Amino acid sequence: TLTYDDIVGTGLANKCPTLDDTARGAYPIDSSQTYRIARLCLQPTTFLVKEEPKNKRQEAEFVPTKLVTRETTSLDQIQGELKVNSDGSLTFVEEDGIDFQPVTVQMAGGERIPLLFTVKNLVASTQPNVTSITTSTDFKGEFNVPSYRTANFLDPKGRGLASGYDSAIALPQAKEEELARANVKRFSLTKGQISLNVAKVDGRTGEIAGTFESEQLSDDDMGAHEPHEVKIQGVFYASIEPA
Amino acid sequence: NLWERFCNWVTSTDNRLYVGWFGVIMIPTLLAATICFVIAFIAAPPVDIDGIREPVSGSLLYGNNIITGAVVPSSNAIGLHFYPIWEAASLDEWLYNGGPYQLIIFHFLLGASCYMGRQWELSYRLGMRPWICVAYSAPLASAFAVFLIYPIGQGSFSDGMPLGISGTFNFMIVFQAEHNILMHPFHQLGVAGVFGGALFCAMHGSLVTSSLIRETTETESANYGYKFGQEEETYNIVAAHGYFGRLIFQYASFNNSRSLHFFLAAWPVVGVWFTALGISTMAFNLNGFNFNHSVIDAKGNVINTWADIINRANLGMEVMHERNAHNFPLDLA
Amino acid sequence: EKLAFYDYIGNNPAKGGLFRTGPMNKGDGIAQAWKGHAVFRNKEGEELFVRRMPAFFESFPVILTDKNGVVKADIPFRRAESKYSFEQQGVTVSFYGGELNGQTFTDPPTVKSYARKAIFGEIFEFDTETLNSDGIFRTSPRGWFTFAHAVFALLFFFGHIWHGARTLFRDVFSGIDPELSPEQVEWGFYQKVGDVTTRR
Amino acid sequence: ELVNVVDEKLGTAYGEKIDLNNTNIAAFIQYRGLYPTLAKLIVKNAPYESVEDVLNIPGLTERQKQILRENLEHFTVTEVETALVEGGDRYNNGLYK
Amino acid sequence: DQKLGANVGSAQGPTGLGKYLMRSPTGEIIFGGETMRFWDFRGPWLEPLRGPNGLDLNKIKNDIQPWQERRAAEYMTHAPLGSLNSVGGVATEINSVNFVSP
Amino acid sequence: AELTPEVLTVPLNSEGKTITLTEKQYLEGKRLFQYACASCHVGGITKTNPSLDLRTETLALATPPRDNIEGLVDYMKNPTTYDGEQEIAEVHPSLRSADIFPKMRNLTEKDLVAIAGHILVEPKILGDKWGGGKVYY
Amino acid sequence: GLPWYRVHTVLINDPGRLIAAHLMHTALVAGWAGSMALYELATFDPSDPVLNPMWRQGMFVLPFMARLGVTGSWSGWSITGETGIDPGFWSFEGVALAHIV
Amino acid sequence: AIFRFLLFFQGFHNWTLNPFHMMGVAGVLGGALLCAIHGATVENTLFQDGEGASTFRAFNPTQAEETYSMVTANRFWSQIFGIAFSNKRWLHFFMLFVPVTGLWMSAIGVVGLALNLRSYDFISQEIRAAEDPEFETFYTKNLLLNEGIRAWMAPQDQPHENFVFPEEVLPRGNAL
Ligand code: CLA
Ligand code: CLA
Ligand code: CLA
Ligand code: CLA
Ligand SMILES: CC(C)=CCC/C(C)=C/CC/C(C)=C/CC/C(C)=C\CC/C(C)=C\CC/C(C)=C/CC/C(C)=C/CC/C(C)=C/CC/C(C)=C/CC1=CC(=O)C(C)=C(C)C1=O
Ligand SMILES: CCCCCCCCCCCCCCCC(=O)OC[C@H](CO[C@@H]1O[C@H](CS(=O)(=O)O)[C@@H](O)[C@H](O)[C@H]1O)OC(=O)CCCCCCCCCCCCCCC
Ligand SMILES: CCCCCCCCCCCCCCCC(=O)OC[C@H](COP(=O)(O)OC[C@@H](O)CO)OC(=O)CCCCCCCCCCCCCCC
Ligand SMILES: CC1=C(/C=C/C(C)=C/C=C/C(C)=C/C=C/C=C(C)/C=C/C=C(C)/C=C/C2=C(C)CCCC2(C)C)C(C)(C)CCC1
Ligand code: OEX
Ligand SMILES: [Cl-]
Ligand SMILES: [Cl-]
Repeated sequence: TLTYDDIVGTGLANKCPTLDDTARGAYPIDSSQTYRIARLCLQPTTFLVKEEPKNKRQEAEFVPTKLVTRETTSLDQIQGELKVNSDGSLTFVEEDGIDFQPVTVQMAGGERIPLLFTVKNLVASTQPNVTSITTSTDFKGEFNVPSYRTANFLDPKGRGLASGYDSAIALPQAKEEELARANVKRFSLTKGQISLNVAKVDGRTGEIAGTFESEQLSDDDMGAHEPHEVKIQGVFYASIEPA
Repeated sequence: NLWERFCNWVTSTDNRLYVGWFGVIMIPTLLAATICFVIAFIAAPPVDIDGIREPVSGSLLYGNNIITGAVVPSSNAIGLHFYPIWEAASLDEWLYNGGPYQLIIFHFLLGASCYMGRQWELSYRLGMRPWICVAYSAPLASAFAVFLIYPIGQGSFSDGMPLGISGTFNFMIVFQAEHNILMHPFHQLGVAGVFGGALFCAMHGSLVTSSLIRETTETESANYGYKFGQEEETYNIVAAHGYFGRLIFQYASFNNSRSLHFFLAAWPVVGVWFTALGISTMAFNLNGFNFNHSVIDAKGNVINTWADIINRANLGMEVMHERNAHNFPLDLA
Repeated sequence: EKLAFYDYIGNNPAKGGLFRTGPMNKGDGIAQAWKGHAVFRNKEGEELFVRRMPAFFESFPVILTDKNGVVKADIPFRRAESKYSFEQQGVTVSFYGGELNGQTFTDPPTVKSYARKAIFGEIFEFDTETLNSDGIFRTSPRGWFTFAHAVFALLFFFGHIWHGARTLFRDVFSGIDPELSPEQVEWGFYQKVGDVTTRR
Repeated sequence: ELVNVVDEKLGTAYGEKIDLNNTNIAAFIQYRGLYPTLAKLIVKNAPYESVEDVLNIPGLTERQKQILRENLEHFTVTEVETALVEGGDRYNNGLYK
Repeated sequence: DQKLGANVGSAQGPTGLGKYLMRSPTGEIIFGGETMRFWDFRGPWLEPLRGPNGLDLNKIKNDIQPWQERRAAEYMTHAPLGSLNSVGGVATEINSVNFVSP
Repeated sequence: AELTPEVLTVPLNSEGKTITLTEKQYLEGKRLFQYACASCHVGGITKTNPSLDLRTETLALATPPRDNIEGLVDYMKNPTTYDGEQEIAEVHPSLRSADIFPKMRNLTEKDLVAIAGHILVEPKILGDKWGGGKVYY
Repeated sequence: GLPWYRVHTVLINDPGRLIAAHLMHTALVAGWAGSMALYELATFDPSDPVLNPMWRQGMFVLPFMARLGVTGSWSGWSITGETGIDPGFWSFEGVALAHIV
Repeated sequence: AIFRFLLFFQGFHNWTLNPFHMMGVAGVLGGALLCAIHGATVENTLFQDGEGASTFRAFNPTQAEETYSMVTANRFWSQIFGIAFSNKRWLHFFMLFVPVTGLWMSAIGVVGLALNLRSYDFISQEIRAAEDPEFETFYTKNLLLNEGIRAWMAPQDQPHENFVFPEEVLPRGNAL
């Protein structure tokens, strides 16, 4: 029971809550009782960016990056419905929460990759025949990644999607075919995949914890350039209440 | 004793540049600020000044020239938080959030305060009267107002003046938008100070040059008529006084050289004191005069003045500045 | 085509820059042909007139009024509460004379691009590849001549002042007289300033 | 190919009436009895297949249904534009007075 | 906006940061926008909504009292901003409010 | 232009009856508006809710209509939302919430009539400036 | 000695060397006129006087020659759009040559 | 009205970016600096020529000797600043020279602006910013501020043009 004054400035506010080391129980799930995730936290620990090789066919492996936006990365306070399917699979549908964080990571060579680390509108199911949540339960699911900048964002030349100029006003007589990629902003909604691997269970309090790995795309600068594929690895915590 | 020899060397007036104890603080801080400024101005990566993940590139290698280049102020997410290098997880994070700006401005402000103290110290070691440092307190107060006091009042070092030419112009324009500094009497006193300083500088220079005593021939420069360390005055003070007293009237002219030079010191120094205080008092949001919709006709229609035209220009600046940083109707800071 | 080419703001000598060097063509391309007159109409067939850009404005909004001066269409900056957009008003452009004679365009990006050109007056086809034109207006030799000669006239006013001063004050050019009388520059001794014969 | 979707939406019926699936909630101020309660229900229960499906919002009363029937001609339905409805722009699109 | 039905925790501003709620550089849940610079502010009308990790979404959704809304509106409209001739508000405001904060 | 009685003639009720304010009444209404309302209603806009304002068209489309003297006085006694579905006296100043809004304590019926008259007369004087925001400054 | 900004003051009491300095300045100005005309002739495109006139091409000294009557070139073109014009000696090239000589 | 003139030159001419105005600013601020520094230097290197603790009475206009120590002032500024004046005549000519030259340079720039020959923009930066929507400098932000000044100021500052800018064409940032 730490107060806010015990936490502020230290960096513990960005950490997901941990489960005790001597806790590997099973949380039973009745097929009639409805469940909720009262608190889902996702603390990322590693951002990997897929490199872009010059040749068409190569390894195309993920490389490590440096976080430059400090401890602003965790998703927390996420709530959702945990329903039991007829196959025995448990499906989590999120409703609300702090489910996105803008994150900039720096690749080697100084290049910065902005991304919207999110689980917005996550639907994540388990394999069938899960009557108790154990340390072998996995949640595979998909989420929506909206645009990094929303429609009101203005670029440095005042161009944007829902507001701003539609042309380069500082070149009043330049040809507009070459600048059509920068003049016409586009809103992108891509899809991301996440796997939540349960590692620790508290059958009494209903808390589970473990690791997650998610794949999504980075920011495209409203369609100016191609995005990079980003894999996010970290730990997670979820409080399961009977609704 | 090694300490006695070190004290003798530090306070020695025979050094080519005087050090003193104020210089013992001043030299490392100003060297650090200068080296970090040169490196940041050439090669710093872009800085997210407004804290909205919109990095602003200010260095020469990232697409700037001398005019547009700047050391960008630290992030708005940092605010007034102290952000040294060791507070950042890496140098990339420190550079992204504008740490070089905080390093440079803190070292510079300390070094410039010690420069003022050093001016006093050397004047004391030479048997001089001590108040040159008082005159230097006016630009130093100005530097403190734009680099420290305005960030403190506004709550973020992002609102400090950028270390660049175009960044300075951005600071001026946004300041007029938010505070109407042109209508502030302290800035008007500052303009009177600098315009009068330039006027009285040109006036004193032309009056002394006009009354130079003939010591040279027509081929050589008149400056060779003065020898360094000579005892006699190189110009006729009475002739300059007679000219300037006939130019306006006798009692608008100084016949006393000491009173004249005190006036030359006092006018721009007091004016710049007032304009630095204007920047600080507007840092606590006590803005310039607001005469918007002051003139009203008999029915109640607004009769515009020049203040309303200034208000239109200020509104244009206000709605365009930091175009993505505001989520709410009032720009409260 | 010559008369229409005069009615185009890229030939205005008050549209260039101090360090925008070179010919006017290097500004906006070499003019090839007149596209013809652009006539804008809303979806009710009323003629709309594009407000032309004054020479003061580096950039200018696109605003279309009718013959009575009432704003009928525009290209909005903020589009959330737009009422006069080209899409909402059904603005089309037709061309008369020139290359595009008899051609009508209804696609709102095309009509908007032609209206952005129409704020500059008459619309022309340009070759921007021969000189590697940047699309930024430059001034004519009229502007450069006027600038050079006004600057030179100001500097020559200073030269006139300096040389008139050196002419009329040749005797004191190296300095004033060392034995200048302190009763020649004080008030009261003479009656006429600098005249010894009028000493009281 | 590269088109601004907001201007294209202004070309549709979104630029003339209140789109139930896309329009910011403050536009419901311009008709009597919609803001803030009915407007909150409408924006909450979007998307809608057609305009008249706004009468099938759960928890509506007879008075609110009559109010919606009087403003049925002022409503349109278009496909949900992502840029208009993402980021919570249907409740706060960054436009004030 | 929460009374209008918005989800203030998942609302995304123009730059991708949270419109209402974001994270401080040390992880605390704070108010979004330019007032991210003022996240160290502590006041008696704001502390009931603060949990261990900063501002709490559940207490934001359910535990905001009318006196807190009154206090927030009153303090928003009496910000210490005004002119030398005591015109309240930003420098671009018109002449109707006679207020400079003490 | 002058402050004629035609300028100071405003609707009294929703039926169509009108009242004519005196210039002293209008000036007292302006003073009391600046005293009690202008901190959030300067220029006819609403600072804490900019989507609503004090324009006559906006007040006319309110439920019940607020574009007359009686509707505005009733709002000052019992404020509601724009559709008239919930009472907002706990967050909006009123006579019934004068204990939590102390500036409404000494407001008489004549003061409320004068404030309402100022609200109704100001658009007729200022045009689009009233409720227009900073665009019309 | 003389400061730099006074070097030419050695000509004040020497009329012959003052005439020599004036002659040198006149030679420099005439050579500028000739070489500027030659550079403009090298860069001028006379094909389209309607939409690419001399004032669109940064021509500075060509309009002055055109103003006083020099309109043709030895290459056969004229500024007024004619071709094969026979301008005699006093073409743009002839004026430039006269100034160089 | 003069303040309006200043803001007009910023919004329409980008007069701060003009190098001739920059030379004018350098001349004016350097003149103010020279005025303050020369006055303070003279007042703090005075010779003691009286017993009064207020030293203004220790000067007589007909006296022949200098009232302050040029040698002491020279050594002070040589050790504080590195360089110092050693010639009084050159010092006072420099005091003439700096603000006069600054004002003349600014007048040349104003002639250029009379013909709209502005130092408005850097073409390389604008080409880069047009092709790259992530490139931002303080100069591009200043250009956006100038666009705001022009659009919001022109209808009332230039009433003969009869500018009717509707609310939707006015360039605005988010909120505010
Ligand atoms: C009256 C003088 C004058 C005028 C009006 C012109 C006009 C023109 N010339 Mg030209 N020219 C001239 C003299 C002149 N010329 C001279 C003397 C030469 C020989 C060097 C040339 C050589 C020349 C060439 C080679 C070319 C031109 C071109 C052009 C055209 C483009 C203009 C341009 O880019 O300017 C740009 C102007 C500037 C950038 C202004 C310079 C500003 C200076 C640097 C300010 C100095 C400040 C100073 C240092 C401050 C000191 C302070 C101190 C005192 C304290 C234009 C029609 C071009 C063209 O289109 O031709 C086809 C071209 O290619 N000219
Ligand atoms: C017809 C024009 C003309 C003529 C014949 C003179 C002649 C003279 N001037 Mg003078 N002057 C003129 C115009 C003229 N001036 C103008 C317009 C100004 C205002 C800017 C001045 C300001 C001026 C001052 C302030 C002084 C003189 C002085 C002198 C004398 C010595 C000059 C010398 O040695 O310079 C030598 C110059 C140099 C070695 C280098 C100068 C290089 C310049 C600064 C930059 C490059 C200029 C460029 C090549 C010119 C291009 C052509 C241009 C005209 C378009 C000499 C009698 C001096 C004097 O009176 O001595 C007693 C003196 O102090 N002049
Ligand atoms: C035989 C002599 C001669 C002739 C026929 C020409 C002919 C020409 N020259 Mg040229 N030139 C000459 C000698 C000559 N030059 C010399 C000696 C020089 C070196 C100084 C030059 C330098 C020169 C330049 C730099 C330029 C020309 C140019 C030109 C062409 C246009 C002329 C023009 O617009 O003048 C305009 C002439 C005037 C406006 C005359 C002004 C006279 C003033 C007002 C007199 C004021 C003082 C007066 C004494 C007051 C009292 C008057 C009294 C009657 C009351 C033209 C082909 C231009 C050209 O196109 O180049 C290719 C050009 O730019 N010339
Ligand atoms: C650090 C800030 C700074 C500084 C020091 C300057 C400095 C200067 N600016 Mg400037 N400026 C700045 C920022 C700054 N600017 C910014 C941010 C902008 C916005 C873009 C501008 C916009 C701007 C404009 C628009 C202009 C200047 C001008 C000037 C010059 C004014 C010269 C002068 O004294 O004219 C004052 C006027 C005179 C000296 C004329 C003579 C006046 C006579 C002698 C007065 C006689 C008085 C008489 C006794 C009667 C008195 C009556 C009494 C009741 C009043 C000077 C170089 C001007 C310029 O360049 O001029 C060439 C100009 O037009 N500036
Ligand atoms: C690549 C990187 C890292 C770049 C760095 C970044 C950066 C932005 C740098 C660029 C800076 C840059 C672009 C500067 C532009 C400057 C500019 C605008 C141009 C100059 C303008 C100019 C040419 C003309 C203006 C008019 C003019 C002549 C101005 C000159 C001003 C000037 C030098 C004034 C003097 C200033 C000064 C400090 C004087 C001190 C004098 C002094 C030592 C007095 C001491 C003294 C006083 C006495 O009283 C007595 C008795 C004695 C004895 C005595 O000693
Ligand atoms: C990027 C990271 C790496 C950075 C590298 C930095 C390393 C610094 C190494 C310094 C080595 C010595 C070099 C200096 C020698 C010297 O100056 O000779 C001059 C004399 C030499 O020593 C004097 O002269 C004599 C010594 S000698 O006999 O002449 O050898 C001696 O008798 C006398 O006592 C003594 O005072 O030095 C002095 O006058 C006293 C010391 C004053 C030096 C202060 C340095 C300037 C600080 C300014 C700060 C702002 C600068 C911003 C730029 C505009
Ligand atoms: C804390 C340590 C202090 C050292 C810091 C560095 C100080 C350097 C000061 C400038 C030295 C160079 C002076 C050359 C010239 C030189 O040696 O001058 C020396 C000169 C000495 O004057 P005299 O009276 O001896 O001159 C005799 C006459 O007959 C001249 O002919 O002093 C001046 O003229 C002073 C006014 C010039 C003002 C110069 C200062 C300008 C500031 C620097 C501007 C920088 C802009 C760009 C930056 C990137
Ligand atoms: C930088 C500049 C400037 C200036 C410029 C100048 C000043 C120039 C000059 C130029 C010049 C000044 C040129 C000249 C040239 C010349 C020539 C090119 C000549 C030649 C000659 C010849 C070749 C001859 C030959 C002969 C003889 C010797 C004898 C016999 C005959 C014969 C013909 C064979 C200004 C400021 C404007 C502006 C900015 C830029
Ligand atoms: O950061 Mn720089 O400028 Ca002082 O106001 Mn709020 O924050 Mn932003 O807006 Mn306006
Ligand atoms: Cl800005
Ligand atoms: Cl904000």
